[PDB]
Amino acid sequence: VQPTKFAVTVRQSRNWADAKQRVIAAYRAWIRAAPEIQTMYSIPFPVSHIRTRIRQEFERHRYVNKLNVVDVLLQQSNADFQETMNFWRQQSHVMAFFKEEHFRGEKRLPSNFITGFLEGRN
Amino acid sequence: ALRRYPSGEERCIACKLCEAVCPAQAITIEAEERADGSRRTTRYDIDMTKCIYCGFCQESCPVDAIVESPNAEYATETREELLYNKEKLLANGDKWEPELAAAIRADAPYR
Amino acid sequence: PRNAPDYNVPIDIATSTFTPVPKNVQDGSEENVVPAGLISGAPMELQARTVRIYKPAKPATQSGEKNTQLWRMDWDVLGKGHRWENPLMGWQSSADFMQGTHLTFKTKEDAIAFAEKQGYEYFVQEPNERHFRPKAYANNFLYSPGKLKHIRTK
Amino acid sequence: ISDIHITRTGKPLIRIQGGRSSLGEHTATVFGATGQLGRYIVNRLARQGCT
Amino acid sequence: RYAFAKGVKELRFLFCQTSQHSAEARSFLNRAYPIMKKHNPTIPILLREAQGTIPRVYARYEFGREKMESLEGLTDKQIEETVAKLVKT
Amino acid sequence: EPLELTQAFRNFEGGSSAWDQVGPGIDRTPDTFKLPTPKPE
Amino acid sequence: AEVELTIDGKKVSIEAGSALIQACEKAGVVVPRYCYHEKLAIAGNCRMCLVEVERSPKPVASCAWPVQAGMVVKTNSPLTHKAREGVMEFLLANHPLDCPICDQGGECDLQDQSMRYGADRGRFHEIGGKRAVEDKNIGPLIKTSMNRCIHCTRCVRFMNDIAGAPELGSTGRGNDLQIGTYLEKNLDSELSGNVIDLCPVGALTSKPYAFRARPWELKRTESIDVLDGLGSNIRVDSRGLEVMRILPRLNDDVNEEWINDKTRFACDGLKTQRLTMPLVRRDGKFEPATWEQALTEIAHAYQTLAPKENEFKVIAGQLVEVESLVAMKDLANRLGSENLALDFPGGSQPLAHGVDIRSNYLFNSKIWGIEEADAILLVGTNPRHEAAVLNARIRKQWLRSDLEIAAVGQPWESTFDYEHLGTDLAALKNALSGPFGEKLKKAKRPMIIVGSGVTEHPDAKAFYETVWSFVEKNASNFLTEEWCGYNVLQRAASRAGAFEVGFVVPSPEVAATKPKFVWLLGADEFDPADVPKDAFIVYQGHHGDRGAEIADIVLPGAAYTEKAGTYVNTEGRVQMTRAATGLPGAARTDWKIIRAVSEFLGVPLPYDDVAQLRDRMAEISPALAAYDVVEPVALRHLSKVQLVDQNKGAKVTGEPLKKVVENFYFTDVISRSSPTMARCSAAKETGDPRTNFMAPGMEEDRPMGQIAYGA
Amino acid sequence: TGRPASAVMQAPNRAEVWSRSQRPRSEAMAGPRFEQTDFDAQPRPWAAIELIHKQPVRWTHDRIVACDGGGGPHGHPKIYINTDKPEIATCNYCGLPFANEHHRKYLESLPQTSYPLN
Ligand SMILES: NC(=O)C1=CN([C@@H]2O[C@H](COP(=O)(O)OP(=O)(O)OC[C@H]3O[C@@H](n4cnc5c(N)ncnc54)[C@H](OP(=O)(O)O)[C@@H]3O)[C@@H](O)[C@H]2O)C=CC1
Ligand code: SF4
Ligand code: SF4
Ligand code: SF4
Ligand code: SF4
Ligand code: FES
Ligand SMILES: [Zn+2]
Repeated sequence: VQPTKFAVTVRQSRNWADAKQRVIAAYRAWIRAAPEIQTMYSIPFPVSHIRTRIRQEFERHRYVNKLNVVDVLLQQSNADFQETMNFWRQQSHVMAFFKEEHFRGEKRLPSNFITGFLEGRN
Repeated sequence: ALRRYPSGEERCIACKLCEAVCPAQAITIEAEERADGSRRTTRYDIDMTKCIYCGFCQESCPVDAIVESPNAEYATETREELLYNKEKLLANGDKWEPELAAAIRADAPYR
Repeated sequence: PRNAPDYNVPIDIATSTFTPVPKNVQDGSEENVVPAGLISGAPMELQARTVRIYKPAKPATQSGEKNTQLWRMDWDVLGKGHRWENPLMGWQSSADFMQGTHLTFKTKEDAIAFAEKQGYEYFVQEPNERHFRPKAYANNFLYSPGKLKHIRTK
Repeated sequence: ISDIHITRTGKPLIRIQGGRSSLGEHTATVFGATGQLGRYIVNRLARQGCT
Repeated sequence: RYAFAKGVKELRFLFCQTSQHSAEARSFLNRAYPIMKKHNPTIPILLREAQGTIPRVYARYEFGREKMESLEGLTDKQIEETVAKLVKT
Repeated sequence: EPLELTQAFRNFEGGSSAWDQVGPGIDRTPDTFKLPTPKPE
Repeated sequence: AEVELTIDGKKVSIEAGSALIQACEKAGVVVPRYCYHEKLAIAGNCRMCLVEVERSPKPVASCAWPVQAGMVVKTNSPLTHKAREGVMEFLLANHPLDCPICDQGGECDLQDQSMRYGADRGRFHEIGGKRAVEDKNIGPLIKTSMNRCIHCTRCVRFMNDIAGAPELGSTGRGNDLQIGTYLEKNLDSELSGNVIDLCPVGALTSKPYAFRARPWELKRTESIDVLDGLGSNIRVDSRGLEVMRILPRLNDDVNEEWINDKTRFACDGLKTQRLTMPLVRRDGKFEPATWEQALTEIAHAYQTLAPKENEFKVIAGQLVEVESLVAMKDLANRLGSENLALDFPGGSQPLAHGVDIRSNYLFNSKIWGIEEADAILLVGTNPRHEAAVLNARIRKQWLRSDLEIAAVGQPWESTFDYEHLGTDLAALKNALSGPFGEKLKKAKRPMIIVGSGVTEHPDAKAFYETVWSFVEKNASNFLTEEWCGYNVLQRAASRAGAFEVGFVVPSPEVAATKPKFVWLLGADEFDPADVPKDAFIVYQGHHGDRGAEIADIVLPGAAYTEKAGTYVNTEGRVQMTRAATGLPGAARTDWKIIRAVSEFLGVPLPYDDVAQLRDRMAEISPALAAYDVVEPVALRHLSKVQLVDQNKGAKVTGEPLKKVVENFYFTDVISRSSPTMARCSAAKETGDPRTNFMAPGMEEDRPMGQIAYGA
Repeated sequence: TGRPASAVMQAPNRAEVWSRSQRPRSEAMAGPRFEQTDFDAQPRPWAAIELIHKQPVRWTHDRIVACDGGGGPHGHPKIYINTDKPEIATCNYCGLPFANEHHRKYLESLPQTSYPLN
């Protein structure tokens, strides 16, 4: 806020009820900003595709049961959110977040044993 | 440049002191016994796009084999021309030897 | 599923053709263990690869034991991508970003604790210890009641 | 699709699949690569470590 | 004390050396193995031990089919009957 | 893209001396911060 | 009776009769040394380890001084500082300025202890110059630069006391005293390359290693040797793609700081005859194929032939790990086959010893057991050629005790004196009923050691019955709580691992079936009768050799330096290699080839990761999960059902025991492709002692030199 | 990729490689990168192995001979060479040949020597 546009002072969560509000607050800001993110970096994907990525990022950490670890993830989310909504990231940075735009594909690991073996460890 | 003795034998004996001290890891060396059994290099490369021109190799060499010539006018069209192998470096020493000996002659008392 | 490889793990931007398929990625729900590997920023690959935890043996070429004092953590070399010959210069290229990295620990519980916290697979190699036997100079000159059996030369 | 490609004339190409520094094994000539389409074939080959 | 069915390719007994578990598997093998190896002499009866190993028995059937049975907390007589199921048909 | 080095980094850390080269050093705690010692007898 | 002493003001306790330097090491005190080595006799000649001892006027050699009840030792006094500086000055006065050209540089104890304990500058500026000494030819393996010699005596003491090769010595006197053979001759020990490591200086260096690398550029991987059955602990030094040298690491249980010459010098064979891509033979000539193309032709040729039970045969070679044998046993069983054979004569037949009890085939008294052995009988084994580091362990106990050795089988030139009782099964029975049986009966710690060539003998069933019946008759001597007297010695790294997982042909019925499909799992010493000519041969391995050339499909596998593999040595110790380099070309991990062929054969193995295969190993044998220990055998007495009861009625031919190693240098695929082993074989045959015999260098009749190594 | 003699000869004064791991120039300077190139313009230093063997044997009566390359501080570290074997002794730094006068008749008898002897 005061230092720069989307700056959030680093604070610990008081309890699990406090943490959950921040996590939902963080998700709400992210998926709300998805229309702006598309037109601001000229992303060649629909807001639906972008918003799915937001949920998966939040779902990788759905099973965390440690309060200190949540505070770390919340601070990372605020830092990524600020550097996105401020035009500090470049199209290369945001585009790299979408795993489909790598010339070797998104399925960058072998499907099963025999496809990886026939190609040579993937 | 890579230098010779007055007889024309290579000064380099593959000690690897210049490869170890190099602050930028610009030198790559391979070596075995030569056909006559002499300790000599088979590969002596300097990546001139990694080299920071600090003189540490020239300071570390016990035989005065690797030296920096006074030459600075060798800008190239392609980056590949700045990957010096042993042939390029020994040719440089052959061409620049009278300067190399004169520069060594003047400063060796301080080295 | 009892050491089954999870062929459906999400990839990250450092996932390459040389990355092995992991078994167990941290989720932040493991009991009693800080999930550093979840928040470190390190690629998924480091939870798929195995580190070796060992005391380096004394070199056979020297008597100094300075480098055997500490515990070493090292990454095993993969089948593909560790080294190959660059066609231009003959240099040795690598796709293994861990090839020149090692970690030093005062005790192996420390090394194990760090490895569990990051989520590395690890293998602990215990150090072989010398078997003590007293040595005496005077044993070079023991009286032989019988055939000498060996002729000593100082 | 693999670490081995055998060419029409039989050459075996043991290939290390990767990026810029990898070994694609193919040597290709592309006539008229300075036009609109030549940049997409040259780019695809070179970034696989092909000559 | 009889030869097993034609399906039995091999038997595998895994046990420990200490008294962490019982000594019933060890006593049973002390007795069973000589006569079992006797009546049908061409069946590999592998006795493999290791510190801390829960007692088990494996029976290999045709085409790589196996059945395992835990011998923990089991007296030798029950161990004797546990093997009997794996070998008679 | 995933990192790929044309020449891999060469770590010469293994050339560290097989013998300790510094030693334990010297104690320089002042006397006003070392404990007193019992006198003989 | 550990006495109590003071070193540098801190108290240490150690056994009486121990050297002071041993107490300093126990106390953690670092003492410089050159002549002293823990495995050699004390010399006391270098003068580096002089320390101050209370009530002693002269400074004292801490390697030779005995520990006493109450001595006080000062290792960091001015007197000790002055002694080390002065001794280092004398060591460097005549030492040649050769560190740029010396191969010890960067791993030199003279350089490290000069930096640590000596002065920074020298005071020898004599116009008369330094001593210079002529070089010596002592064979093809050891390059000599004798000016560097500091006269520690380590190479003489090792070669004489340890290796049993009294050809190295020292001639002359004073400053002109010179180490060498007084007359130029090859050093005939398979343990000779240990002097290179023992040498503190670069006076004795490896000829094949000469000038190739600096020590700081080498990745150091601790691993296990697989060219022998002892599993010697080794350090593999590599520079990216290339393995450059093999060094021994300390394991007092198995190899005791030493390795043999083939273990050391066969590493150059790892880069010359290598299988790097699949080959499909066609129109009588091998042709390259993809891995899909090769596995398809296995699947097609399997269907076309439709093998029945035991028409699928697998032969395992000497360098095969347990992962490959377990995955291949799972595959062969799913094809109906129990035809699992080994690479030696009679390997395709059921073995005279069984595999039901681990003690049937293992070295039961452990390698460490030799340190306490009172009497040893060696049946059908030349231990110098089959287990050389274990052979030197027998000499060491023989030198320091009243240990009696006898042998039944082919005589060999031995490093210990032994009583040759005969060469056949008749001689074994006479021995056990003769005077040496009396020696065995009235001895604590008796040992009977049976070679792996007895297992390949036609009378093998009568040998194990003869031996074990003696073990049972004289138990409470051979079969006690602290001791097992019966031992089987494996010269190959894979045999005990194969036995552990039951990788053997169970019955003569399986042995009788003539195979249609034969899988050579790294097999190259197979008999040319266990491989029928009209069978589809598949070779999987790392080296193009005998096995690969007669095959229909060649699959490139991995060598021991390119994989983490599980190996079981002759005593049952489970050990794991560590990969130093990656796979070359299009090669694959050996167990993954078998797992990949199983999908193509329609019987996909359950395991996809090596951790799942390693769980399967514990189900077959749980001791395979315990690395670097030897799990004791609980039911030792049960080694009578298969060694006596099943072996009671066996035909006896009386044929002599044999020599399973015709030539030590050529034993496996790696050593047969080694250019260095070729020089050793050539030099032994022609008696040439010159260093440059088939190597680069000037020679009198070769003034232009030559680039070739190994030719 | 090379027809001219600069593209085949390992050096102007030596056709053949002088170490086993040395890449022959004919294979090294082959491939697409050497297509439209002047080969005489490429760096081709003279082989040092051929030049050092033109050096005549420095005869001496003393058993031990010092060699530092002859530049004083401009050479190599001073080493001492033993000439007692009946052969030409060579400095391990600079390759200079040395021989004792005791061995002159046997060295003159030799059909061919590594060094000219005169
Ligand atoms: N683009 C399209 O929509 C269609 C294209 N095509 C074909 O596709 C191919 C590639 O198309 P595109 O890349 O768009 O074409 P461009 O016109 O963009 O490029 C054509 C290429 O031809 C080279 N070229 C033309 N004339 C000569 C000449 N006389 N000598 C040497 N080189 C010459 C040009 O080199 P330089 O730059 O030096 O002139 C250039 O690299 C061509 O064969 C074209 O005919 C056909 C149907 C549709
Ligand atoms: S240039 Fe000098 S320092 Fe480098 S290897 Fe040659 S002799 Fe040693
Ligand atoms: S001048 Fe260049 S090559 Fe020589 S040490 Fe400095 S960086 Fe390395
Ligand atoms: S032995 Fe040690 S001090 Fe002597 S030249 Fe070799 S590295 Fe230098
Ligand atoms: S040659 Fe080496 S090991 Fe032998 S006495 Fe001299 S310094 Fe010691
Ligand atoms: S170590 Fe004691 S004198 Fe050499
Ligand atoms: Zn010289």
